[PDB]
Amino acid sequence: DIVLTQSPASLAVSLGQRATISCRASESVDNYGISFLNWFQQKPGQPPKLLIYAASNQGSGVPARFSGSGSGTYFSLNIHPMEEDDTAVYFCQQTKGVSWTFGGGTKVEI
Amino acid sequence: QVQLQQSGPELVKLGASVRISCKASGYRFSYSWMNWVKQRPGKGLEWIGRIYPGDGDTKYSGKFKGKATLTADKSSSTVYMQLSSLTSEDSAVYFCARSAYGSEGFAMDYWGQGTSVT
Amino acid sequence: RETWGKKVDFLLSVIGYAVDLGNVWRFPYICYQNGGGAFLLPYTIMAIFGGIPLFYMELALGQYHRNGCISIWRKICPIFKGIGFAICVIAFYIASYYNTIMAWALYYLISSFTDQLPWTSCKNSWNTGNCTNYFSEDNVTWMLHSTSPAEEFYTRHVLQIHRSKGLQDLGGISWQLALCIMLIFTIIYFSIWKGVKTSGKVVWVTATFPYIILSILLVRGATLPGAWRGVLFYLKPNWQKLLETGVWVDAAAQIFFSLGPGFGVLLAFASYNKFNNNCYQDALVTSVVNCMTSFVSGFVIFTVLGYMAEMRNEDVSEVAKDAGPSLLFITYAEAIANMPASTFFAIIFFLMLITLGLDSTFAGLEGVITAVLDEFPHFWSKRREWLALGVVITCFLGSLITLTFGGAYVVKLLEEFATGPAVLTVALIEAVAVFWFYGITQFCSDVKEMLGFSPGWFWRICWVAISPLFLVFIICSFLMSPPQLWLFQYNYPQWSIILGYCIGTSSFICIPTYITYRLIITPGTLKERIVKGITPETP
Ligand SMILES: CC(C)CCC[C@@H](C)[C@@H]1CC[C@H]2[C@@H]3CC=C4C[C@@H](OC(=O)CCC(=O)O)CC[C@]4(C)[C@@H]3CC[C@@]21C
Ligand SMILES: CC(C)CCC[C@@H](C)[C@H]1CC[C@H]2[C@@H]3CC=C4C[C@@H](OC(=O)CCC(=O)O)CC[C@]4(C)[C@H]3CC[C@]12C
Ligand SMILES: CCCCCCCCCCCCO[C@@H]1O[C@H](CO)[C@@H](O[C@H]2O[C@H](CO)[C@@H](O)[C@H](O)[C@H]2O)[C@H](O)[C@H]1O
Ligand SMILES: *[C@@H]1O[C@H](CO)[C@@H](O[C@@H]2O[C@H](CO)[C@@H](O)[C@H](O)[C@H]2NC(C)=O)[C@H](O)[C@H]1NC(C)=O
Ligand SMILES: CN[C@@H](C)Cc1ccccc1
Ligand SMILES: [Cl-]
Ligand code: NA
Ligand code: NA
Repeated sequence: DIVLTQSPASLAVSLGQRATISCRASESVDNYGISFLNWFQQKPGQPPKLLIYAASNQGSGVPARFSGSGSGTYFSLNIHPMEEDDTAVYFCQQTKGVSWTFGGGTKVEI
Repeated sequence: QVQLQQSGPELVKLGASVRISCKASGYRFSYSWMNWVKQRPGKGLEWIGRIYPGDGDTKYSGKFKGKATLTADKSSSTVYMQLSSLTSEDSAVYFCARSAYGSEGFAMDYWGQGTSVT
Repeated sequence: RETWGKKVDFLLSVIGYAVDLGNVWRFPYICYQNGGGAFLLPYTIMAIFGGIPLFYMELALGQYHRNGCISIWRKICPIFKGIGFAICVIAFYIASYYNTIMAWALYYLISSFTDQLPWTSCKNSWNTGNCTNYFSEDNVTWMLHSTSPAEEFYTRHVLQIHRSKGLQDLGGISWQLALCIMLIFTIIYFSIWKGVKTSGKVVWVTATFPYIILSILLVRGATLPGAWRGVLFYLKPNWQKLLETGVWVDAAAQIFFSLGPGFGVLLAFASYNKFNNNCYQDALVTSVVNCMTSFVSGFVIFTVLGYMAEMRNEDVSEVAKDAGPSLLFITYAEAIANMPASTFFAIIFFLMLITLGLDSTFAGLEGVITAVLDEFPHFWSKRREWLALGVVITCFLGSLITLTFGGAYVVKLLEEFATGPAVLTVALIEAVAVFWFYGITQFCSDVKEMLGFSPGWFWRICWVAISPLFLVFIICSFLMSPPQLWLFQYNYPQWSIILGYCIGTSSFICIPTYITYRLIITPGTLKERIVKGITPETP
């Protein structure tokens, strides 16, 4: 099974600064030219919200500040310019063959 | 307009079962995966499994295959996820999301609301 | 000079060469395109007029001279030996595209070894578009941009054509298809490893299995509801369409490329035949067998098509939009997907496709190998196996470009070109040389001394009047029709139809090149130059 490690486990980014979230998978997720990885966002007391799908395309209700990148084994999500309402635990999830798993959770604060 | 309706909060005694519903609407119910997500209080997300209402096939992540059973009713557009022999370790909030197509990476574009199972 | 061994080997090899993998997806659809039930009369008329005589001429020329495809000209008309090089180039292109089609078929067969076929469902990773072209439904769900799940499996899992933007963007390579084509080429090499004895011994197996499979498919699809409308529309005559010359051109070209002369294959097979062998019975039996096999294949294909069309509760002729090899891998994939016995029928059908392709590949590669061997008699000690390995390597190199993710474009290009007015031109030049420079009287005398009786006046007038004229007419009709290829949601640009023209010309250009070479190699005036060029040289 593919195991995803999230680094850093907790981030402290000031307002206006650029945040960096990294997700590393045990194996490769590309199957037919599409990176089977997605980025989520979960505020406390709120359901998770999709941000980036296919590791490069943003969702319908996602601002242009959220940008996802990474192909193969290493993926990175960058938020710029970060605002106050980004204080949520981000997640990275793979959609490979059989078993799907989430990341570890990056607690971005401030 | 895609809307997913989930069951309300439930309380289960130690040594009983539960049946969590998920009423999806606003899209082709038979042409989209239904994925259940477990989230312990204060912990990260945990994938439970998936089901395709078109064929009825179900997939799981880990040991949840021997405990969680996924069913789907096409006529009522409801997805069930049964838990057998619940204990204190499963006192979490279970979410229900619908996956996207292939090139979308099976994205969980639409989520439910989560049921606070005790 | 080795022989065929048993007489059955030659007949089986010729029959296997005749049963092409192309006609198992082309012939019924194109019969539906022109006339249908009324297409048989022009088909048989053009057969009798031009296809059977060419088959007979190729068999007789191969048997009489006991040579390949480059030395029979030295024995007949040395000035036209470039037909051998043209045949070699045509065989190279044909091997490339035909073997990547084989790789697709082998990948399908490998994926067919599951209890649940992967193309039945639309829940897979490669199913990202629409899934509205289902079967066994009663609701009304149909949009103009829908895509069948089998189409998604073909174009996004096996071909993976969604990762390419066309012929201008050939990125990536499929390793699974690479392994499949590696296994196929290894089988081909091991079959043509030593010579024609092993080739016939394996043709004994790979040429009879397709007939059993076709019989099974026909008698199991006959017990399927809705086949009546399919067979009716297959056998619904439209005599009004027969007035235009297009149907005649189509029938003549179809029979020509079903019998398949001018590929240098029949000459190699007949070279291994004894002098006292009877070419008449073999030629007639092979032609009748090929025609009956085409009819049976069309019958079963239209039976399946009508069954699924009645299942869909929609009008017929709206499902034949998939032309070429896509017809099989989509329509039949869906058909066996809905059939009770899915894995068995899928495995059997794809094995039959593999055997159909295998017969043709063995035939063509052995023909080119014999052509090379006979051209260089000093290469008969151990050059057989090494030459087979080199030919296999060259064919692999040619198919490497077609092996890419977007290679289906170049495959459909090499299928519609180098198989048009190129083999037709080669066969026309062959017939013209044999019946104008070698002499019809000399050829008739040779055949009379071969069998014991000279061919009747029917052949003696047809070979000189109809077949060259009919081939010229086909070439003229084809040259006047601009080509516009159309794959899945891709229109070929202007440069594609020029690259295809160049590919087709590259094979044909060998004959004028050798004509000029032999004209200028010997000094003298032009008149006696062409005098000695036409006249052969005694051994
Ligand atoms: C359901 C339909 C489509 C079946 C196909 C009709 C059969 C007549 C086919 C066509 C070619 C036939 C083959 C043509 C050559 C003959 C030679 C024959 O060998 C002989 O004993 C005589 C040969 C000789 O002495 O010249 C054995 C059967 C065989 C291989 C075959 C018999 C059955 C075949 C495959
Ligand atoms: C599917 C049905 C409705 C169509 C009919 C099928 C057969 C009855 C037809 C189709 C092709 C015809 C054949 C086409 C080739 C000719 C060559 C011909 O050869 C000769 O003897 C003529 C040479 C000469 O002696 O001058 C013998 C009849 C034959 C086999 C024909 C016999 C009758 C055939 C098999
Ligand atoms: C004389 C020397 C010639 C040197 C080479 C010249 C090559 C010229 C470029 C290729 C010419 C067109 O190539 C040829 O086009 C014809 C129609 O025109 C295609 O023909 C296609 O449509 C016709 C109907 O018109 C069908 O009957 C046929 O079954 C189908 O394949 C052939 O599949 C293709 O082989
Ligand atoms: C059904 O297929 C059609 C095309 O065959 C899809 O329509 C295109 O989808 C792509 C996907 O990004 C868009 O870029 C195009 O703009 C669409 N075409 C048009 C005319 O709008 C369609 O999305 C498919 N249906 C799905 C995926 O549900
Ligand atoms: C009858 N099928 C041939 C016309 C096509 C072919 C020729 C040579 C080799 C392979 C395939
Ligand atoms: Cl045919
Ligand atoms: Na044929
Ligand atoms: Na064959």
